[PDB]
Amino acid sequence: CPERELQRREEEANVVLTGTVEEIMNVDPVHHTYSCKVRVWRYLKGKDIVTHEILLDGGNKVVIGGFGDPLICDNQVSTGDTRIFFVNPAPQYMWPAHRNELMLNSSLMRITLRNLEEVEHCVEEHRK
Repeated sequence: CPERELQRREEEANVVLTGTVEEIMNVDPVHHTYSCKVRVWRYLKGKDIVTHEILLDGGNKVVIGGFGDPLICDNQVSTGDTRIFFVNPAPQYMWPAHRNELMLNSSLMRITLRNLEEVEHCVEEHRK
């Protein structure tokens, strides 16, 4: 499965965060996708966006849908998994199915210093 260059992935994602998958949510029969409740650790990008467009659960939990999407290479998660999430707020025309949800935009990434550093780097450059 081919994935896009990290630079384009950072581009097509207004929000990049890190967190833990606490629970698997319901399935989306229409798109053959599922959602999960995630406990956010830190935002690598788009924190302001999530603050003004998402109603948070317990102030540190978000729901991310889009898991299982065939077009995304690394797209599976289990309870307890920790990853870097490249996401976008759920668009209007996807309500109320995915209202108040972040949708996976690209492949999940493992938590390692290399990854954290590389992503911050691209978030840093592009931000100029």
